Amino acid sequence: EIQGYDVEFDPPLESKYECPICLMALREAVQTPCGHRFCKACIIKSIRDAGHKCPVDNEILLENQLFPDNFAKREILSLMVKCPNEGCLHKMELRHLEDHQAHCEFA
Amino acid sequence: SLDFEPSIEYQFVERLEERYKCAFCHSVLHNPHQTGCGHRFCQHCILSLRELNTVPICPVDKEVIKSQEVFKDNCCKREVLNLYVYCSNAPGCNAKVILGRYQDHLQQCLFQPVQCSNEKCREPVLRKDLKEHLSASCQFR
Ligand SMILES: [Zn+2]
Ligand SMILES: [Zn+2]
Ligand SMILES: [Zn+2]
Ligand SMILES: [Zn+2]
Ligand SMILES: [Zn+2]
Ligand SMILES: [Zn+2]
Ligand SMILES: [Zn+2]
Repeated sequence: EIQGYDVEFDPPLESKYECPICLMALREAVQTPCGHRFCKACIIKSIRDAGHKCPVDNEILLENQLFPDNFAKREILSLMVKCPNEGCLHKMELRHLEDHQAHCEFA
Repeated sequence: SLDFEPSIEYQFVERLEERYKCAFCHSVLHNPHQTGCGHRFCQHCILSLRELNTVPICPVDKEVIKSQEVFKDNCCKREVLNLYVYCSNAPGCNAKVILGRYQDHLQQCLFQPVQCSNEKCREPVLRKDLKEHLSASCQFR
């Protein structure tokens, strides 16, 4: 399935941008009314499998109540990451990572 | 709980990161709301924007704020109220309190002036020493 970003951020990713489900940087982040961020894919799967609750505080939560968190989504994509390829030392902003990998030397 | 009075100018332990400042009033976010453009505003600053130009446009993107996509940033609200600020008793008190319980600290802080438990006593007293004015130093025993 689709969980999060697996890329090794240039400085460590801060806790506030880590998905409590998949333990990775939020992918198309969404926020709950109780104030917790998840990936869009991770949280709706839990809604479907675990029920209508926020897994961090068991507060009531329905799929429509989720709003996209485009402030974190911007900051996360602005975070700098390393290209995981063997021998490549290229650090770029996360939004440019697939731009670099498309013509990365070591692949 | 965990609320604060936005009128006060607080002195933050670490310098206030701009991500916690409102995109319109530039102060620290009070009851932050995020918009569909990905920008945060105080609650009274979103309505203030709503009263003007009909379409409240975002001060940064100039993107039109579609009220269906505005939501309370309760997570950002918590990160803000957990920011540490120095106490109002500036040099005396060494306490680094969180902003959400700033007003609760002054209610117990030793060095905030407690005017005296007396008839009159226009004496200036600290909380630490008012039991020490009932002691011998105030004019009643
Ligand atoms: Zn996730
Ligand atoms: Zn929650
Ligand atoms: Zn590379
Ligand atoms: Zn504001
Ligand atoms: Zn905006
Ligand atoms: Zn104090
Ligand atoms: Zn007295």
